[PDB]
Amino acid sequence: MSEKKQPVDEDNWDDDNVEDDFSNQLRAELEKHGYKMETS
Amino acid sequence: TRPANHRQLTFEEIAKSAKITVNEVELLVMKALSVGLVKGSIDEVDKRVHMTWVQPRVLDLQQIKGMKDRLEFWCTDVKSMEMLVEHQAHDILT
Amino acid sequence: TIRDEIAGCIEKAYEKILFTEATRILFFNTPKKMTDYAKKRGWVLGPNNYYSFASQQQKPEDTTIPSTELAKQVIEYARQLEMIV
Amino acid sequence: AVQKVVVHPLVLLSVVDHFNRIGKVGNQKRVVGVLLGSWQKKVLDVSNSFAVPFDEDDKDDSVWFLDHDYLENMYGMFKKVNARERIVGWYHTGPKLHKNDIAINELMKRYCPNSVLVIIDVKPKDLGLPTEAYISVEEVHDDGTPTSKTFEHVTSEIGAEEAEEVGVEHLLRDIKDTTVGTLSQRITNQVHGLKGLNSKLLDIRSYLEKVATGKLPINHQIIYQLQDVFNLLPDVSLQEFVKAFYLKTNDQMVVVYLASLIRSVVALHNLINNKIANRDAEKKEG
Amino acid sequence: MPYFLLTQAVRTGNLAKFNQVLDQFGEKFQADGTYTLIIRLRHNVIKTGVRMISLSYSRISLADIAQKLQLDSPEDAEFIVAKAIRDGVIEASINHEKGYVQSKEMIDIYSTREPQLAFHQRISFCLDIHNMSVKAMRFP
Repeated sequence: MSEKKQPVDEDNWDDDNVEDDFSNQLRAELEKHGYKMETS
Repeated sequence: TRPANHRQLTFEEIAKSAKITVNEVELLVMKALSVGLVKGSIDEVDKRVHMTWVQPRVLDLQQIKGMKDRLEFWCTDVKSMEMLVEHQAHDILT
Repeated sequence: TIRDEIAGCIEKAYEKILFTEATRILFFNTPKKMTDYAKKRGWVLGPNNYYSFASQQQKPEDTTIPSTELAKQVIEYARQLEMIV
Repeated sequence: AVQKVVVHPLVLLSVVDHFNRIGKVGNQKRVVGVLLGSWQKKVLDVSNSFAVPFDEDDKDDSVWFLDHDYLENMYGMFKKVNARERIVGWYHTGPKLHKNDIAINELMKRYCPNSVLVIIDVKPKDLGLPTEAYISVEEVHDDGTPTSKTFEHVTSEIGAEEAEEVGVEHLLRDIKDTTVGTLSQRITNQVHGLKGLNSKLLDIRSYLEKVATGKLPINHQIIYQLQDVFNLLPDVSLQEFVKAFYLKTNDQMVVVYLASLIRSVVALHNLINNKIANRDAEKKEG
Repeated sequence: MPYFLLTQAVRTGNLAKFNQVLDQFGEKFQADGTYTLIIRLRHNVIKTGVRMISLSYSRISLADIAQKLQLDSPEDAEFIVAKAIRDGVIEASINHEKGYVQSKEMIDIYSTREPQLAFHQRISFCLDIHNMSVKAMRFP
């Protein structure tokens, strides 16, 4: 404005929530998905 | 006779009143279905009897008193709710 | 102020809880606090067990009770339609 | 037989104004005239009418007499000026018929095969749609009593064609018309509960009164049967009426959404075009 | 950035993931004075985990659920659910013998109550848009 308080101090986002779920969980993932095969 | 409804009956009730076998209660109730005094459908899986409609016959003095009490019971209720419907709609009419 | 909350928060809603199992939370040995709870709760006292009957409790339906306020809400809602008009 | 009747305001007025004729000369009783109807289908229609002098002695309280020659001449004039018009029955202003009115129909039944009598009300008071319509039939009875003639109710409605709507709507100059969509449905919404209540309340006071006084019959037969029919419906949930809840609301779902859909469009065109036509038109003036 | 990692670990059902962020990134929260939420947010993390597990599992064992949420003991497994029922978090009915926890899915009331409550805000807001448009429209 700049008056008063402030001088004192589809889209891809909806799916980017789920991507954030993929970031902290199960990586992507390829390698682990391929490593779980020979474990048992 | 039952205040009901709660109009569903049971095979044991007809088997006790009519003192007949369970296999004959079929033609029993179905005869009345053909006559038309009652339209109630019969549950033959649980042998239960489900009555519908009713056949009015005569009346009793006690039944007139119960009548006018149950009858006025309707007018007081519908008038009380109706006046609420016009209560909220009174200021927007004028 | 915690102990009365054991009684309040155990039910609703649990199907049943065994005798000595609740005795593990009330501590003591065979206190009269659980007898006073057999009064206050009521609720049920069963042999070597307990019960939330009946049933879980009061069984709200609520059938035709909410149809009154369901009509009532629409009354003033239609009034808001008439305020436009 | 006859299902419903249609009575125009013109002929109705023709009863009322004759009530002003005999009003100044008085005295007792009620206006009695012969109705002119028009029958184009099973639905009945009334256009005009003609009054007839009628007097009821009191001694003789069941004595009733009409003018037949005057009836002939006036109906002949109206048949002369209008070929389509004909007598469908008779009429009186009531307000309540008397037992003697059963034979009045039997007289003129030589003129018309089925003569429908129409009560009217000159002074509007209560309880709703005016007048009345009765048809003369014989239902016998299950008792085997000699045949009793009781008139049966026929639903009546006020209507018109073209020119008769003109004057009626023109002379009022009182209340808004109609107006459909806003004040036509809400006012009649309160009319539904109000006219339902007072009808039910006067008649339900009658039911409690009939057993104390008015016996016999009264009750029976017609009373108890319809009584049980009244006890046929409680009428609510359980059960499926519970399931009609969310689909009624779900019928409101799309309606609220369409509402909010166009509400933003109204604000669109209005605010956009007006703010432009406000500041951009004022800046050129000053 | 530190704050964003906070909410990232908050929406998750892992409790240890949440306790790590306060340790590493608390130094920034000191400056904002935002520690007032960090004590009361734990309640919301446990409620989130139990909500997930409630809808995502028909029948769950109270002893086996503690290992995933690092609940650590059998006794608090009853406590979280006790207050969950008390606050209306989960409608499941629980039997204590072993014990076990079973859950049921009830519906159909649903769109009766929830949409009409929203409509009360929707329509009132739309007519307010109408009033605010009429106000600025009548000035010329």
